[PDB]
Amino acid sequence: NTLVKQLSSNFGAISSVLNDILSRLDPPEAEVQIDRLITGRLQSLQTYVTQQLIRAAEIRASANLAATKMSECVLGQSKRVDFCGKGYHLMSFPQSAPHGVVFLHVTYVPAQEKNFTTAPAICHDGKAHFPREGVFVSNGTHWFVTQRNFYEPQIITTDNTFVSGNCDVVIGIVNNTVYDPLQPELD
Amino acid sequence: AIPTNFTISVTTEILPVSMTKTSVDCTMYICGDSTECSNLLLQYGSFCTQLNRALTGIAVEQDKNTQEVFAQVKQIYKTPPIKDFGGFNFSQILPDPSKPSKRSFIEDLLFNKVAARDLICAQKFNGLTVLPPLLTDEMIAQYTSALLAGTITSGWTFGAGAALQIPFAMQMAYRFNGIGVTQNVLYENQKLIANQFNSAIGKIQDSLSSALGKLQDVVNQNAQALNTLVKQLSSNFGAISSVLNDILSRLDPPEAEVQIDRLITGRLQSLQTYVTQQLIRAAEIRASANLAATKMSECVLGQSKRVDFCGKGYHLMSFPQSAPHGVVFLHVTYVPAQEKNFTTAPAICHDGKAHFPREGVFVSNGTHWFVTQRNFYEPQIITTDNTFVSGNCDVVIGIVNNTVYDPLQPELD
Amino acid sequence: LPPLLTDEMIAQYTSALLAGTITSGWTFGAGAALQIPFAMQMAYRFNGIG
Amino acid sequence: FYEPQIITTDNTFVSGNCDVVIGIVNNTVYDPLQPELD
Amino acid sequence: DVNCWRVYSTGSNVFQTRAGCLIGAEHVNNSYECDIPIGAGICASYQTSQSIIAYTMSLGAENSVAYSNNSI
Repeated sequence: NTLVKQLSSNFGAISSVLNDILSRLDPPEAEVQIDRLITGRLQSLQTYVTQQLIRAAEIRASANLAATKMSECVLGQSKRVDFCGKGYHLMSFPQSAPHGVVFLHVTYVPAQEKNFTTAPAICHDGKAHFPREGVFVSNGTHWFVTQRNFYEPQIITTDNTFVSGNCDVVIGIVNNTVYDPLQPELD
Repeated sequence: AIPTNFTISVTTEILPVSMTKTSVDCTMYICGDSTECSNLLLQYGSFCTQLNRALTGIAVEQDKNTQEVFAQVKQIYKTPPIKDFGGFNFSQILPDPSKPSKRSFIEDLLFNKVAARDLICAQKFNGLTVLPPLLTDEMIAQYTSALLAGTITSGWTFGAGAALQIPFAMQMAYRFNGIGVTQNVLYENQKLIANQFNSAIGKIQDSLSSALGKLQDVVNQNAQALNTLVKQLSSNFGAISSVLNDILSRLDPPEAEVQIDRLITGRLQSLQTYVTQQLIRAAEIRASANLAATKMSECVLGQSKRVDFCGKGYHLMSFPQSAPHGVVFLHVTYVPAQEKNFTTAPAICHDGKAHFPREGVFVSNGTHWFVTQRNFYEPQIITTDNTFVSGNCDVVIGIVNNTVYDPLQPELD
Repeated sequence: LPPLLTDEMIAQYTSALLAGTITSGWTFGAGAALQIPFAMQMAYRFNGIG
Repeated sequence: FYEPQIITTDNTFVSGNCDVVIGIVNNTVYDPLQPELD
Repeated sequence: DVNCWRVYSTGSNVFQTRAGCLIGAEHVNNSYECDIPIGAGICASYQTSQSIIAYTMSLGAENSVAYSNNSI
């Protein structure tokens, strides 16, 4: 619409159409108005080309972002936080769109949660028992071991914890017995 | 070469976010208080309309980038009354009660480090106005304080799904396990790590108290552009004088029309060049803001495994700081210090069968053979619970004969 | 205008980077340089992809 | 990778029974802890 | 550029803030979401007949988060 309306501006002349000026005056006297209109149209075309180049750069940036999202969310499981949706990314489904693309990122998000009494370490019979990869919880009296994602109460055994010194080098530690299922297996 | 000592070093990262918003009026800059000039410029109203549209687009893009960089969370968190953290210091990343805003000491230091004869009064006579930003410094400080509280309370769960509280020791052990460091090393050297972090914070504060070029280059460019726009009003562009009243007083309009048109064309060309430069600067600022938002979503929110992205070293956590027309990050980079040279072996041959480790490594200092890791020095007893048998001994190029102790041997007897 | 860097300096930098990668693996790019054989770093890189 | 190995108790872990799991098959486990106790 | 002069009419409901002198909007003590920005953290909307009212935008649910040193 701007390019169409640019043909209606006089640009400091008597009119905007070259045929309207050539039909009333001679070329030797209308060449100045013709050159003025040519310069105005050239400036308008240069501005339009600059705007189109800016829009094309923005479109290229958006396309690069979409390609990165496709190579991260769709093709494979991305490990970057806050990228493939809101939550832990699992998978995606690319859909077609006119001059675009629509993705369906699967985002796992924890809903309900409860507070439990944790402990940095557990003292057995004088040795510090550190967990392998989980964490310790307490429902009110007993102590159990679980993971860092779901609430799965498990018995604190010797297979899920490892010794690493004594109980006199650890600051935050509490006393708790270990079931140790390896003892009845040897009997 | 297995590292033995480590030094907690904290680095800084300066990245621009947004700039200022300048509005230039077409009539007030090309003409002003003239009738013939305005009547001749009314024919070029499309160019002025396009320039105003581009200026408004840049102004709204600046606010959009500022909102995307700063306004990232939804729950505004405050500092907890309990100061139990394990000996750490947080007096340099907490809002001081002596200031009306929510900026800390480092934030305040970073903020302080950044007619006719008057500049603003002379620029206001040509239509050059400075629009006030949407997000002021108070909202930026509040967002920074909320992000700091979230990072020191929940660590990284508040940035993804629900917010779950976690002590500082637990999240520190989690971050140490994320890179490959055991929890016993942190539990046995917690005071040393806290002292190293405090020393690094003090060194960063002393270095900042002594430049901010990334936050000053944009201001210098804007000042240079304003000075150029002011000086361009003195050019006649092929005329006898820059004042239209000086030409309209001695010559008739039929003779001064060409001079007025030449002046209008020159002013329009200057305005177009300035608008193109401002658009390029706005695109650069948008790219920088996108990079800063990506860095904030990666390093600050969650752990990042990318190298040379959140400082020099193993990225642990990060603490964002407020800054005018920018943002400053405080990435935690675990870097090893001393090391030790030992004789390593990729395989150990026991009784005709190989023993490969799951993630460990067999080392020896010239006497006994122990097992450890490639991150920290932790010699352990080579047992069958950490190694697995996969083949024979006459299939490995670099194998050695060494006995393997079995912890289940005395229990079975 | 002549550039600040030449092709010889670029080649030297690439050779130094290749030497560091084949010697220290990847520890020199994120901290201190640690000696490690090629087989050890190859096994460590293979262990991360199953 | 394709690495043939005998399914033993030290490589897997028990989690519930067979009725709570939909997809499951009937197959015996070697369990090397029993012959070592003899 | 008017500190409430250089106005067209007296109007009604004069509010002087860092954005300037707004005439035609009564300030309220409430706070809603940002709709039409004005300047220096000012957002106005056309809500309650319907009239123009000026207010300060909110950053969301501002509350103190609980911290536990021995629980998870």
